[PDB]
Amino acid sequence: IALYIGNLTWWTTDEDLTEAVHSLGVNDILEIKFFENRANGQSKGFALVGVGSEASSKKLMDLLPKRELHGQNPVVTPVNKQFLSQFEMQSR
Amino acid sequence: IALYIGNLTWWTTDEDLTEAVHSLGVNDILEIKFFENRANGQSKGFALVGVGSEASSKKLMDLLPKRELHGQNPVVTPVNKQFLSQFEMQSRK
Amino acid sequence: GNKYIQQTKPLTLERTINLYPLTNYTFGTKEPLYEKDSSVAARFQRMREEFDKIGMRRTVEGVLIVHEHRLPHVLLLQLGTTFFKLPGGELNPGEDEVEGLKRLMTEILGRQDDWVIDDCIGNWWRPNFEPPQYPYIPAHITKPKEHKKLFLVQLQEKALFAVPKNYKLVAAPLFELYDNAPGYGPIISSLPQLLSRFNFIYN
Amino acid sequence: GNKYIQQTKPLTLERTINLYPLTNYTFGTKEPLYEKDSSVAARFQRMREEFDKIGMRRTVEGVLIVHEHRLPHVLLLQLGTTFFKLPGGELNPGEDEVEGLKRLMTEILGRQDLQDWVIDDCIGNWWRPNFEPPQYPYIPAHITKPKEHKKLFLVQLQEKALFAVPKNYKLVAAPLFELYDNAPGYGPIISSLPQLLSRFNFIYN
RNA sequence: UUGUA
RNA sequence: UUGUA
Repeated sequence: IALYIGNLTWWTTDEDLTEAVHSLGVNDILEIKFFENRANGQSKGFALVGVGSEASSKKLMDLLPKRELHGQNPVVTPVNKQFLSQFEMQSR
Repeated sequence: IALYIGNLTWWTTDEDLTEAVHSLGVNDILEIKFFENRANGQSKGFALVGVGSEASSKKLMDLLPKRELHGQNPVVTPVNKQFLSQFEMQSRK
Repeated sequence: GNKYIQQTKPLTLERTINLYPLTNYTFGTKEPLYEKDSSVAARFQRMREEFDKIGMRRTVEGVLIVHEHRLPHVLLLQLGTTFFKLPGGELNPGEDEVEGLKRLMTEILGRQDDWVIDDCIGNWWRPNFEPPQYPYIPAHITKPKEHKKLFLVQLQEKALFAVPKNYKLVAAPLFELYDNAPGYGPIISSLPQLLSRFNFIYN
Repeated sequence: GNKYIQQTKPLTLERTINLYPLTNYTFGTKEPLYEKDSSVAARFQRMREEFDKIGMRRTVEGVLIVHEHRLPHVLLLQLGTTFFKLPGGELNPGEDEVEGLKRLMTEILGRQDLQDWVIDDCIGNWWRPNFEPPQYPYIPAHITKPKEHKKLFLVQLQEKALFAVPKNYKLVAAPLFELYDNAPGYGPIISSLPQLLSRFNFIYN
């Protein structure tokens, strides 16, 4: 079970993100992996998240995007090669 | 009125190079412009060099080889884009 | 149980430096400063010339760092949207390096209304009257034209910076410079690595 | 008139360092030292595992400098034909950084017959944000738990000393212009050493 | 993407 | 070949 989170600052961190979901109250995070410029390791502004529950996935899908991380709305979509492209189009 | 000078080590300063020249009777040096990799700045083994006197040129040609700068015999040659093509091919060593 | 007291570490082994939020620092405009040299072939002409009577040109630059989002930022000077230089300049013959820098800095970033510098971070030498600069003197070169020397300028908790009209004072985050010589020159872009050794604090 | 003695400077402001000819140093062999991991994917796996029991990897490397023709050369270990590393390795948990490099250097170049290393300069820090090759001289904003941290220490040599080398490793003296803007050749770290050493004031004995 | 002995 | 408001 996995997702895509995006539209967050390049200083939005795995740690202080987990706090966000912990606020919705999930705690399911298995692992998170940010996408970033290899050139300088700078975050692109979106991460592939890993989760273990399905009901929470709903909550994330459902509710997260109506919250502010650093002034941003977590554009959460599921893992798909056609979503991804918009997330990097974002970079540009 | 210039020559090329090669078979030089990459550690042949401009100073020691000139040390040898005055030691041939030639006291009218010009430029002594070294060729060198632009990426790392390493000497390219050779250096353009001009001269006011134009017979001292012969001097170098004849006398500089059979002299040893850092245990290597120089190679005084006239200037030429074929020598260029020559030295350059050597740099890949 | 009882802990023993941590021994002191030589500054050469762990240099601890204090950083502050970029927002503690602000600029005001000032009388614009042009450059001793104007066109490109100028500086070199002057260089060649100067060297002949002055000898080698000694240059210094100061590396004022600020911090935001746990990321050291370097204060650079821009004009056209493509040129960024460190604060600093040429020394006057015989001038002390550090005092020297202080002078040029205040000269270029004043407080009509101070500078702390205890670290040398780099060195680059200009082997000929050409563009190329290298962080070392190649073996065939015995007398190099210019000698740049870079220092870490510690900053006060906060301050004001007068800024010649013609300059915008930007604050590059490290990753912006990293591997980015085509953007910021070989000196500037290697500031991240040059800075990595410092144990920074983000106040 | 009589010469005035330029006093020593604050070390932070000027570091003078002594370099001796490569000749001063003699190098014999020793039973080969195959690495702990093997394949590329092999060592990352090990990393993942370990990070979970111990945590972030702590690596230390020593930069031994000699010189030739008034030009500093860094001793680089070399496996095979195109891989170089700096003598160094993984610290054991809790280990004092320096003590650990000493243990490692000795492990990796020790003379059969109790030598001593001089390490009092950290010259760089590199971080691996995730579990792949990417390493940067700084910790990115988003990263809160780096996977591996590498600390670099200039290692001073004495006027002369003897070393031993694994029969598998070859030992080369890389001159700086050989490494500079040569990331493809030697990687980022090693290839930026010329920069990271430029700050030192070297003496060629 | 300095990585396979 | 970070350069010309």
